[PDB]
Amino acid sequence: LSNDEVNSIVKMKQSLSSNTGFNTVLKKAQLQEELEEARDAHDHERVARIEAELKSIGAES
Amino acid sequence: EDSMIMNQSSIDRGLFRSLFFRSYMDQEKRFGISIVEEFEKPTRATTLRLKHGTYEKLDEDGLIAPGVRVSGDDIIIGKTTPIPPDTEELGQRTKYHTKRDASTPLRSTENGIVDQVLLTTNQEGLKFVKVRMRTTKVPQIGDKFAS
Amino acid sequence: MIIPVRCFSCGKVVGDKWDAYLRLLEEGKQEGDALDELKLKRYCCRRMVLTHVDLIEKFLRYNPLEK
Amino acid sequence: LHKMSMMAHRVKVMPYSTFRLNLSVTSPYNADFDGDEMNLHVPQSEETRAELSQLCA
Amino acid sequence: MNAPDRFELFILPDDVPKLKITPDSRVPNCIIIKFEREDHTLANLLREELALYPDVTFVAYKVEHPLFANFVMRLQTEEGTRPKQALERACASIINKLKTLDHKFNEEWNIKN
Amino acid sequence: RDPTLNKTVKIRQGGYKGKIGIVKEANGDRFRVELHNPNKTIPIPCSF
Amino acid sequence: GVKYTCGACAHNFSLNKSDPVRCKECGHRVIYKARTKRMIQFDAR
Amino acid sequence: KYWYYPEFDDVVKGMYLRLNTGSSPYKVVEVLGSQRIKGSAYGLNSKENNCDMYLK
Amino acid sequence: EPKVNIINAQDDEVELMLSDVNLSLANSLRRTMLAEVPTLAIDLVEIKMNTSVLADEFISHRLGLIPLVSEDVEEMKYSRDCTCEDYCDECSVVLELSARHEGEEGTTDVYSSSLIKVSGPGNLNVGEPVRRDDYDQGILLCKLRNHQELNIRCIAKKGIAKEHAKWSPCSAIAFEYDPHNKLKHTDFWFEVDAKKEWPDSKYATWEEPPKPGEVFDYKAKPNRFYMTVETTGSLKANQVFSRGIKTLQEKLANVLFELENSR
Amino acid sequence: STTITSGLKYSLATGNWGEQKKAMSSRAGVSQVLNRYTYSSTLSHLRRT
RNA sequence: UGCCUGGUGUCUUGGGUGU
Ligand SMILES: [Mg+2]
Ligand SMILES: [Zn+2]
Ligand SMILES: [Zn+2]
Ligand SMILES: [Zn+2]
Repeated sequence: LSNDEVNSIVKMKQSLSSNTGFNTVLKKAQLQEELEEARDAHDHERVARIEAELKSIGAES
Repeated sequence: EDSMIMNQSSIDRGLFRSLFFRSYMDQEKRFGISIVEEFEKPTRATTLRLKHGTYEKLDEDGLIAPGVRVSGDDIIIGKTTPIPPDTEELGQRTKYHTKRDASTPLRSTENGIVDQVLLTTNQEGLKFVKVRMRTTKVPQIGDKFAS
Repeated sequence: MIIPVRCFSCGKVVGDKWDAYLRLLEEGKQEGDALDELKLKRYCCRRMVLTHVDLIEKFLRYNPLEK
Repeated sequence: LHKMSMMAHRVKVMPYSTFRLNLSVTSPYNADFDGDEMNLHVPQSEETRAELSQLCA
Repeated sequence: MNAPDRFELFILPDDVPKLKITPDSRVPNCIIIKFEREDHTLANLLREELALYPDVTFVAYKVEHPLFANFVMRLQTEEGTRPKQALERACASIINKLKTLDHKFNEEWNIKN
Repeated sequence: RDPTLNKTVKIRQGGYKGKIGIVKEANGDRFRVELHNPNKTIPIPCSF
Repeated sequence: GVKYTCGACAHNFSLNKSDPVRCKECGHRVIYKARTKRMIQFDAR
Repeated sequence: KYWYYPEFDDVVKGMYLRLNTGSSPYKVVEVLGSQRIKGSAYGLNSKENNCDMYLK
Repeated sequence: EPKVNIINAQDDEVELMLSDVNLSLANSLRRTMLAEVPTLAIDLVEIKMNTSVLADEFISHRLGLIPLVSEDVEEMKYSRDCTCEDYCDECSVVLELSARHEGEEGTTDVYSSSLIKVSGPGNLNVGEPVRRDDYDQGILLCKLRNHQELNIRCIAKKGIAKEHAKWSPCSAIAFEYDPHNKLKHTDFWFEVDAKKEWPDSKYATWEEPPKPGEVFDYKAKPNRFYMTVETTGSLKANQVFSRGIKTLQEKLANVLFELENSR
Repeated sequence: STTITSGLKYSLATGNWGEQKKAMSSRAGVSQVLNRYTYSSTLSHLRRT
């Protein structure tokens, strides 16, 4: 397989990916980074949506 | 004169026993457009100036596998670098040296068990391996202790 | 890392008393009384259970490398 | 520091990995057993062996 | 690395005799006995048993080095008695003492069982 | 050319009965086998 | 020819010395070799 | 091992394989094609073996 | 002439008093019980799979220290003295352990009760790991979480505590004589008064304290010895005592045979 | 973009606090490899002047 | 008869060991 084919297969399985702890942690980190970016831009509307999404994704055990 | 006497039976039961890890690193260097190093198990025929150790513990990809006991001077990473061929193509039946050995031997005074082998790619996209060796060190005459 | 099988000094088997020791401490017994109830008389044995730190509970929190 | 810091001993082969000294010679060497290390040099000739055994003993 | 094998403390090589006896000519009727793969357990027992015999005038032992498992014993008896006979008598006497001790312990254990 | 070199071997007699090793030296009638159990190498006759 | 294990999802696979060093299913860049099939014996001392 | 390959769609075309009828006598079926079905992820071999490929 | 008097008796410890024996004989008996009575212990571990967080040799060392029942170890032979190729049933006992955690939550404890005896000498009561009761789980060996498995095969051999401390049947042998110091074998350090600064021995009531007007007796020797033998469970206390006596007798008999064959 | 990146990386990697071509006369030893022999050693190293 | 191999950077720097 080529590198591009590997990336395509990984994206396909990510679309198929229901949940994975490593991927959930990565998604939460990316969401936190996006939230701080929105905070620095004084966007009070996006930050509410990002906070709601973070609350929904979180609550681990 | 600052010596001490230790109980042998306590040492046998695990007193002050410890675990030792050492890691080795190696990577494939790029010297030109198509001059690259390769992780492989070098053969006595196609390569020249081999290390005096043993290459029989290497796998097909030139990397030792975890769980294998190793001794000093054994080869844990097999790497070869290309060399411009000589006039041996005169009458050699493909048995002419085209590569030079650049293998990584275990340290002469150390031995243990291969604990974990890591294979990945560096920033430049070339192969990159790390081999971790594990051994146990039991207290003996000459070891330093302190309160 | 995990409770030693034998006491270093004398050799009494203390590796089977960790769970009982924790159960006794759970019920409110003092450490000295808990060690006495397990029939650990010599202080060489008492230091083995008293000063043991259980680190395997921290190593087990890492996701296993195989499946 | 002085010429008593180099003296010639007689070899006795023993197990384990440390040099072993009678404790009376720890004074001229200014040595104790808390981690010190010492150097051993082997003569390679009959003349040199005789010099060591007759002068530096 | 240089640590010897632990079984060398008690396993006897084929070429090494367990018990070598050489006379001590400096004093009359004295022998020097070299025990291989033995330690204070047998030596002290034998020494304190032999010290009580009226015909034994000198008995001693020493372990030259703790890192080697052997000891050497010096025995010296009266004119009438050969030292090796005294050593044999000591061994037999200690064996009888141990035998009666075992019998009495078994009796007591059965009584208190 | 010493076909038993670099081959896994097991000891059947002596003080190392039942220990797995690898043959390192095969001069003759005295094989050097490194032991997997401790970190040491020992001589051993071929019959063992 | 030789097995490998991913560093994140612990998925077993194999490589042919020509594929890119990558987990097939999660695309992780770090993989580990699998344990040898030889016998491992210890002296219990 | 190979269902996610782009060429696997044409590879599986026309192949003959043993099939569990379910309604069990195993029988052979002819592959008329494949069709990816989103939202129909199913366990293929284990719980983690989610698959969206379908065989017509 | 020698006498034995038992104070307390149990399966694991016996407290007895020896009398009319030399101090050397009692000390040699103590040393023999400590380091020369043969027992059975795991000596080789073949690790077929170990995905736990503990190192392989860590678990091997832990296994070697587990006490195994060694009642009939006399019938068993030493590994180096058995002519059989490899190990037979007459010089080794094979135990096998297999542990695994099922489910994606919780932690599984691996106990010594999981060690299962596979092969051994016929009808000999050896090899089984020692258990305090029928419901005692035993020594904690390891811990496992999901998808971690431990699968090993262990071989037990006969040996003595001189070679390694794992073959020692006894834990600690308390040994004591002359509680009231009538022989003056020790000189008591003190600040004000040596009598009230030193705790009484636990056997002080078993001997009459010296009279205030009594003179020193230079003809006396230590005569009564108090010793407690504690075992790890592999051997009973009476078995340890009797086998120590027998081992001492065998050693002396070997010396006697060497002397008689020397001529 | 290579200027700042290489300068910072070189100074942090080697400990020479300055430009690469002015290694002499620059203050050396500013950056050191973290001591990870034991936890206390790491804590001590992180609070050193 | 298919037949066996010794050859190991340099320069800086930093942290340590024993006096
Ligand atoms: Mg010093
Ligand atoms: Zn203790
Ligand atoms: Zn993966
Ligand atoms: Zn046998």
